[PDB]
Amino acid sequence: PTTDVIAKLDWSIVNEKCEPTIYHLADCQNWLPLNRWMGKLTFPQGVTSEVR
Amino acid sequence: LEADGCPYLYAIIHDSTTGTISGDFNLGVKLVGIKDFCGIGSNPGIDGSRL
Amino acid sequence: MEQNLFALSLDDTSSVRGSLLDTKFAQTRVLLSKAMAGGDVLLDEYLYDVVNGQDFRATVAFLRTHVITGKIKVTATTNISDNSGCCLMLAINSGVRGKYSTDVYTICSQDSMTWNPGCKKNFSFTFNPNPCGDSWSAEMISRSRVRMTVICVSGWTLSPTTDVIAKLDWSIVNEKCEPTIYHLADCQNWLPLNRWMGKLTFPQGVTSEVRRMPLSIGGGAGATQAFLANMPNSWISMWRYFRGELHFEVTKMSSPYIKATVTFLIAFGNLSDAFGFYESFPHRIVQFAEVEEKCTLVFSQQEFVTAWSTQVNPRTTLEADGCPYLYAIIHDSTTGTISGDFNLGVKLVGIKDFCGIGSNPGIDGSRL
Amino acid sequence: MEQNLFALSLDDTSSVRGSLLDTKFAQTRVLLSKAMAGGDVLLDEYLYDVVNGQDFRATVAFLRTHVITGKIKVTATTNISDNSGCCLMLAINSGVRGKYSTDVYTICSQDSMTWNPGCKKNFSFTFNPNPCGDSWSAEMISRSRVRMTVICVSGWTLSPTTDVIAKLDWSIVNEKCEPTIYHLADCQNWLPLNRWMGKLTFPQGVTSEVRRMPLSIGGGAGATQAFLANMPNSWISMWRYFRGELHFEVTKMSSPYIKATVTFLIAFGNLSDAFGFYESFPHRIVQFAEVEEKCTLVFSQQEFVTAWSTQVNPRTTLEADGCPYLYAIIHDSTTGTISGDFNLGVKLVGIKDFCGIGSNPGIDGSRL
Repeated sequence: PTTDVIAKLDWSIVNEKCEPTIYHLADCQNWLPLNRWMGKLTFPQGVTSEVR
Repeated sequence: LEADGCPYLYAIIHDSTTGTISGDFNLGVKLVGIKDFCGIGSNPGIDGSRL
Repeated sequence: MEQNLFALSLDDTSSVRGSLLDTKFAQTRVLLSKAMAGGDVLLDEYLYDVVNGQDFRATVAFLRTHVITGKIKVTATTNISDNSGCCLMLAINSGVRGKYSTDVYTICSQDSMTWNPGCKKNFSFTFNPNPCGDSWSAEMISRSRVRMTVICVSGWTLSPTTDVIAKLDWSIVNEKCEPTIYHLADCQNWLPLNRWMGKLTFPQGVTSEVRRMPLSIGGGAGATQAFLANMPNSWISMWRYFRGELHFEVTKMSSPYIKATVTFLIAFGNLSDAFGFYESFPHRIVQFAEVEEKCTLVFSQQEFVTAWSTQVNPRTTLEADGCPYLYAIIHDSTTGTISGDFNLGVKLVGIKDFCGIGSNPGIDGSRL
Repeated sequence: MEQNLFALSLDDTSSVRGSLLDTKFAQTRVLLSKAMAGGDVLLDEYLYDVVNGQDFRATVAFLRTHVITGKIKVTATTNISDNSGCCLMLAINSGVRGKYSTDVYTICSQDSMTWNPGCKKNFSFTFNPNPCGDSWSAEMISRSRVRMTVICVSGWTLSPTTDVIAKLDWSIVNEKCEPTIYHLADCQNWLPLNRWMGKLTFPQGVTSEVRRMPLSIGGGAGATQAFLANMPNSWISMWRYFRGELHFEVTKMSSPYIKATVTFLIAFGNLSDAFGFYESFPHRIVQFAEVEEKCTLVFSQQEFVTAWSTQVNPRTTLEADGCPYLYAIIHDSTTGTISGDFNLGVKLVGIKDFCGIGSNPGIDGSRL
């Protein structure tokens, strides 16, 4: 951009139930959340076979 | 990569990266979660990261 | 254990069928130069040479299946920033003869997609490579010399940073191959044409820009001391006079940034430029959004009193020419933040409720 | 026209399926020498290297389909005049270790077809290359090193004029892949083995030919100062004593021209050759027709009083060996117009109503 920018965050309290996310050692689980960053993929501008 | 029998997730450019302005086509992949997860065995561990 | 080998299902003459993955048979890589011009062959090869050096799921099924009742879908996944745009046209023609013309006019007839990468992310279209039957094969199109041609009808309005690629994905869908056969009935319900009425350039500025395209379409389009010919345009010139509901398909070829509003109307040649009352005539306004690229003008039977001639003598001036024209007039002005002309492509798709009168001896020439 | 490309059917994870034409994925060309011997590797390659340099309908589908729920059918279209005959055995094993044995004994376990070209025009058989699951893939079997082996267990009884070829046609049928898993339950309903009881040569002539094969099967088969091992034969030797209905599968390996009638019976080692009253025992006669090549002896629970030991000490003589044998006795005489022995291959397919007693410490050796 031409100048510096600002991001305004607005912290509130909504009225949803706080549900816990607890990991445990059961071998079969229905949903194991991870939020694992598989990676940032850069592809340069051009014509070549880009594979990641 | 020649002798590694676990699966990868490929991300392949189907055509070409384009634009009127210069800059790379960045793209962020994030494994959110595993559904119907099934974990087998008991890892002694390895010590390192990439494959 | 043993079995009788004669009675196995090895003489399976099924067509190719399944999902779009299992019917894909080739991918093709077209290179669009950073600085490409209009009337510029990007790709031009035989449709069977597409499949050379390929290893997709239906590649071997495609080559070896004796009959295929399905159409060929081709999809083109090319894109560019809204800032820019161009107009590509992929097009399939049943054959060739030496040293051929690759002007958009010549090609478009028969089976073609036209799209602007600037607006449309991808573009797909189905077609039948045997135009007079329900079926075809790989061996038919190799020996028949069916010819696929990609052409750039309008250059990049703003050039990209680097070269570009268009990936074509040739598949076989499961629609019935219906034939398109022209015949000499005087009254026909739908006479398709895909006649390139012409590319309309309007420069950026303030002036009264008016463009006439004559509806005496027959007898081809011009060249040097020469003229070009489609089949369907040569076919309509079989008759002397004709009429019908005309279905044009006007397309944007510039980028979304070059903006302009265009009135279309039927009217006669005598009307000058700097005649300021074009909206007295019945007309149709055409503004394009950023995303929209394609718009269909229809002109009913109430726009034409009588039939008009398919060909006219080349030396008739606009002053004494009693066939109708299709005017395309800039309603305001051609504008944009970036330099580049407002290109616009008109294509007579077909004539509905076609009525062909008489029997043309012929004229020999093109424009009026 | 445009379409949303994310929502197309390009993530089709279907198995390979269709007719036998559209599921064929490779053909293999085995050369059988004019003068080939018994115990002679004809082909021996990895099952994935079969598909290298191939271009059939399902070749690309086979390689790229992540999961395949169907079995692999292989059919072998080899033939020869009734005059001659041999015995080929194609066989699939889940892996290898350096400098391996290719004796028929070692191989047959797991998944195999055995046929005599002289009698059977062609021979087909299905199998699952992942023996402990419902599914597999091309990538599984390439990296797992699944190994296909064709072996000639008995040479040509009369040599052909020229060299021969066996064409194998590898397909994917649509049967469910059922797993074959061995486990340590003492009572089991069906314990498959595919244990090569041995090749029985009987020379042409008049003499009392008797061949004993011991049913103390465990602890492998012999070599030099060494012994060979299948898995299933090593598995049954986990137990000390065992019993059950034994299901043998006796096969002709010579030509139809060498004719002989064979009595099979259970009995103990003490019985000498030139003891002329073998048909006092309960027995089963086996004459083969020209076309028949395969016959299944079953020996019920009434043939055995108690269980018997899986292994016996190697130095026990026939005089003091209280486990049962399977005798194979020539009922008349081995005959034919052409010279050549009457070969005959016995293969313990499996034990029904298997009952395994105790816990074998082990013995170390093979034959009894």
